[PDB]
Amino acid sequence: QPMIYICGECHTENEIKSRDPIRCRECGYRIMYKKRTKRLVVFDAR
Amino acid sequence: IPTVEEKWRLLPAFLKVKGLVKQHIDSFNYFINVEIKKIMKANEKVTSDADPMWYLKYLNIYVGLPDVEESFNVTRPVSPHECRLRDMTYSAPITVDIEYTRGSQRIIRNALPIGRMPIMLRSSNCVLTGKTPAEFAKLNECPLDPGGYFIVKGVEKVILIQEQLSKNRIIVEADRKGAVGASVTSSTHEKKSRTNMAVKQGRFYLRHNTLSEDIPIVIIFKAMGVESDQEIVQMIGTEEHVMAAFGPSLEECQKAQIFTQMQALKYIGNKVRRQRMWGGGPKKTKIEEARELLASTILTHVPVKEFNFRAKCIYTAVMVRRVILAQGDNKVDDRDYYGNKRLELAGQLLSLLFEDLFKKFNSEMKKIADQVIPKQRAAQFDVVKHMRQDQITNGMVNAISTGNWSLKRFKMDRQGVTQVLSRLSYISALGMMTRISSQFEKTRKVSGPRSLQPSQWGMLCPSDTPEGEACGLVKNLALMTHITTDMEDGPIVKLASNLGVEDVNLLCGEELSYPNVFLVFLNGNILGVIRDHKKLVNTFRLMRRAGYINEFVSISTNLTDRCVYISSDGGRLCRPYIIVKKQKPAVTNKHMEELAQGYRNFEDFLHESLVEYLDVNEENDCNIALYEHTINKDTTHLEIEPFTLLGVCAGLIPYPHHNQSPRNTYQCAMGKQAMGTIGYNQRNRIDTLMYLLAYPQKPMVKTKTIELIEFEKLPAGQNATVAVMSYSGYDIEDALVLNKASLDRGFGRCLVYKNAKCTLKRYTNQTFDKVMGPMLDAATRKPIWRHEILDADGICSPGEKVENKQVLVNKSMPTVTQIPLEGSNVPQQPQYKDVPITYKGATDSYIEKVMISSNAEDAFLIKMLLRQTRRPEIGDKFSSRHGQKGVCGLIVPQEDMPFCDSGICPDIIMNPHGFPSRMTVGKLIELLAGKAGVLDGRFHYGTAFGGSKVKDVCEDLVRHGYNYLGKDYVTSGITGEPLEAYIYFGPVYYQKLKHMVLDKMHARARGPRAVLTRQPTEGRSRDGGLRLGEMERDCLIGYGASMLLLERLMISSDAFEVDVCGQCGLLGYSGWCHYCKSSCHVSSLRIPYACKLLFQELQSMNIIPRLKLSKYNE
Amino acid sequence: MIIPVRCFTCGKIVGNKWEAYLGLLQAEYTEGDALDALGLKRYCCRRMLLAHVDLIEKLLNYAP
Repeated sequence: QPMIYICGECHTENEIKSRDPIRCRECGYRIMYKKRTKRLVVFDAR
Repeated sequence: IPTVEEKWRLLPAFLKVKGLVKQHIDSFNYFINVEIKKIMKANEKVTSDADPMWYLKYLNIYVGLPDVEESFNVTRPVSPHECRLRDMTYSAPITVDIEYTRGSQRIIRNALPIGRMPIMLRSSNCVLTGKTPAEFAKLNECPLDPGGYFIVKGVEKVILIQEQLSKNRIIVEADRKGAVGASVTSSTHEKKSRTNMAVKQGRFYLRHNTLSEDIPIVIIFKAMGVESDQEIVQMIGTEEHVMAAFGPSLEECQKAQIFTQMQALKYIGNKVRRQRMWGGGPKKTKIEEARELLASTILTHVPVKEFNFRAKCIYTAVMVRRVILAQGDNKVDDRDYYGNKRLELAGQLLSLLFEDLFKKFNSEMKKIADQVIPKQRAAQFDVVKHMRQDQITNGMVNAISTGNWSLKRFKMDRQGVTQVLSRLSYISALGMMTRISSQFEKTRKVSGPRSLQPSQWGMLCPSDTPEGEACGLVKNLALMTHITTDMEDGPIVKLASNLGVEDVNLLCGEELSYPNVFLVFLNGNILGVIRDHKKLVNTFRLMRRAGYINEFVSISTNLTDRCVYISSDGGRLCRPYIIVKKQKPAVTNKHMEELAQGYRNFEDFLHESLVEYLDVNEENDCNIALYEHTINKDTTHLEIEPFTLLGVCAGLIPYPHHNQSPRNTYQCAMGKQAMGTIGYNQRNRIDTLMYLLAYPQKPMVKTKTIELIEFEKLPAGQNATVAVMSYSGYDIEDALVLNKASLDRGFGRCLVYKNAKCTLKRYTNQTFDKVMGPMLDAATRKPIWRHEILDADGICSPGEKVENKQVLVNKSMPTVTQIPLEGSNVPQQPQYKDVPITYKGATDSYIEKVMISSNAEDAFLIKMLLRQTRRPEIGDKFSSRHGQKGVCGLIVPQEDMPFCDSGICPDIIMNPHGFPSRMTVGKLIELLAGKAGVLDGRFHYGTAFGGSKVKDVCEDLVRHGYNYLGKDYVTSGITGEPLEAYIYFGPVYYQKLKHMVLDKMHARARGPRAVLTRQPTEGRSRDGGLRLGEMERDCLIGYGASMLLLERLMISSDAFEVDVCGQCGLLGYSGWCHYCKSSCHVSSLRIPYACKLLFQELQSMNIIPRLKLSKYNE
Repeated sequence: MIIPVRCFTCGKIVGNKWEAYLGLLQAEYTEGDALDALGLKRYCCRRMLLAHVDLIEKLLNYAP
């Protein structure tokens, strides 16, 4: 249900679930970079 | 314009077509190009012994390029990313057309893959040649990567270059006992070893490849009949000593008997050991003296390739005369001389493997053909059955990966060749490349070939040595030193037949005649007679120097022996040199306005006798000069430049003049691993130890060879203000009071990445396929620090401080929980023993990238950028550019550090105790050209054997307001008044190495001795900590206190008081032994489990089992 | 990769002074005098600009 699948070769998102290997829309491009998330990570600024 | 600038701007002239790495790519380009066709010439043509002659015939095998060009990346074209992330390999099929001599006549010429060539990255077939730093975006890669390394399952595997001695060449050593003429020849096939010996008090014999015993030479000369033994002796020599010394052998032969060939050679006809192959001679029952003489065509086993045996005769008769070195006690010929050592190189090993894999595939095809005779069908040879295609793939990849060029035809199962590029920067990315590795060196700890011989001034670096075991045994081919692959011997055969080199079949053993200088060694191949060396050689030079034969064909004229070689074969090192023309260098002081701007397009300084290519030998002839400024009018060549013996990884020191040699060895080791900016890729890629910096700074006392590397766009160390100052007992043995408030302001971050690979397998029967996803989602941490921070889908977390053994990724792991046979039916994936992938160290990482990189099989990787910004702390590693590797002793705060008068307080602090006993005076100067190059805006050079002297720098410091000496006038923070003695300052360039005190956090809670392997926690795989090996417990037991040793014994690993004895007792209970509860045999003895394992493992291998006790009491 | 906002051993603010040199290297002073018209009168900030490598541009050339 999420869309966390960017492709450094197809700037578009699928998250086609399991038993569908990777293929970025219309291509192989099996090089998914996965999006970051929305938690308010805290950094000591030192 | 001047006399000088010409010779120091030949570098970007030759460093483009054949430079510093490009020998790798040149060799492998040729080996893709033509040598594979050469090996194609070993066509099948034998395959149909019991057949109507259905031979195959490769029409034209090219690396994906018979009639094709775009078959150079045949995985739907793929960059090195899509090969360093998806872990795939480069692949170009070695396609070919075949020429069935078919009896059903369908001569089928389809392009058939025969395997795959793992293409060297950036060869003349890759997609990274002839492209701009803009085209290097869609291919994700830097422009300035070294290039030349392979793609092995996502791992960069370079090929170390070996140093295997020359073939085809006599080796006339001189043992302390006797002479040894050991001509270890070859034919590209095997290490044939037809050695002569000064065996027994003037008795000459041949330890041939096979022959069963020692064969007296005069009988050997009979075997190539020169039966008029007068001819033997006159050929060997004509003086007194030679004749007399050889006499004993002819006398012994005659005393045995003197026969012609048809007799006295059965004396070697049966005495042959290659007779040991009685079964290998199935046909040709014709086997005896005449018949090992029929098979004595291979009893060549040497470079000389004739059928009338006069060539082999004269070869043996120059052997026999260059083993008797005219009382061979004063004459010595040394092994380690780089005219002898010829570099076999990445491409050459790949050429061996081309040969051997095509021959192995052809042999298995031959076997299938020789068994398929009963098949009355067309597919005796057909492509469909011709189906080992794409399995030369596996052979090549196994060779490049395991480092094993496992062979049968070439007598070498070599292991230890290929390594992984140490991408800690692009400095070590080169240093790893352009590395030459030693070889046998019979006893490698006998340090004869360990000190650097003067015989490659130039061609191998002076200071690139990894102190330890690989000193003088791994070598950086560190500069201008071009390299030769192979030639054609023909257009020297022509110039020999012309230029006054006779045919040796026109003369007899006149060959002891001092006017008759008669080494003519066309690559070992036989010899050439005619005199007048000092014209043949000189006109041959002055013929290749004018556009004719290719400038690599070195020829030595030695006069101690009658040496005139023509070495036109591979493995030769080289170098360019300026032609002096015997009076004045032929560059005429005005080639600059052609050397730089317009024309003399380039390498056309080789078609004009202006600059030329030497070898080691030809350097042993010529008479070079360092500078023009001190030519003395007898010099043949001129040095282009002095600073190219110090090479690519080693010419990083500023002013390498002034340091010792040890210090530059230290630095040229340290500088390799030091944390640096891997370049331009970094973020697009995934790889383990990407030890970045965050605010790097260019060098500031740089060298003209720092620019040429291009790796001054990618500097590896911060550029640090620095004092020379002794703070308080922590500095002492090379330790550094690095102030905080510069660690705070960002001096020397780190961005230590690491790499987790969740290799999500698939299985045949049961499936990992669908089973991804934790997130139980209990109350506490949704659900728990097991699965607290993953995500909606349990895979990724791009940015969350995943901490201390949380989950980075999990997967229920049902691998074979269904038995592959007709086993349990219920395991249709309720049987998951989940296998978490969790581990970490004692600090927070930050998941920065998540990768589902999936090759063509769904074997899901999970590549992950676990970045850990471990900024420095007391203990971290520094280097200096001078093998001056201090560590952070203190970390002082800003306000306590001394401030000069302007306001400058050090970042680093050294104390002046690393210098006077290391004598790096290449550092008291780097701090002159830093502080003089910034205070003025300049950007200075101290280059090997050039640089910028102390006087001009001193005057620069004067102009912007300081000493000649650049020694500031500091007051002390702690108390607030002037230091009594002044304080050195100015910019240094501190590198920041790997190997910190956070990657080196290790400790062990307990160690028991187990039952599985019955071991304590030794080394790794149980914990970090200690390992009391040989010398460690050797020290432990050597104390001198009784029950200190007793305590060490009692606390070593374990001291279980288990019950065991000899009288009806074994390793069992104490109170009531179910083994034997005799109730009188209770022992309860302290013993580690190791002795019990010895008991067990020696139960199989019978040995006396003594067991008894004794009283501790009176 | 980017410009240190502070001269690691001085204190002075720096990051404000890289899009002036790329406009003062084309008025074409000598670097030693583009770094005198902006304030840097010590060792420190002269290092922190003369020595730095703006990998920002080349890296961002292919960021996505």
